[PDB]
Amino acid sequence: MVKQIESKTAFQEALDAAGDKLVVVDFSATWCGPCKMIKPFFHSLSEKYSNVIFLEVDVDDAQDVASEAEVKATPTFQFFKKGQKVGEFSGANKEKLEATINELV
Repeated sequence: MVKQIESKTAFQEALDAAGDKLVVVDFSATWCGPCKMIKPFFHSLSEKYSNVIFLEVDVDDAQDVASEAEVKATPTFQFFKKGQKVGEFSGANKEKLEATINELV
């Protein structure tokens, strides 16, 4: 499914429960409108790819984790694995997520 990150504490334990499988992340903005209409797409992958771990960070409630990756352009997606960043990109191209997932699949 998905997991809402409230701070960096849950972010670390999240990568711990992931183990070694892929772990994508979704940095959106609730206070924002357009950067919010793209959540039914990312969260939809949760049930389409039960073999992948999807997270959900809020640059307003979890601004602590957003400052780590320095996200200055939402929405943004990051590819983490074994707790190591291996890929990432920013852009409201929800369709790109498909070709991207087949990148580090």
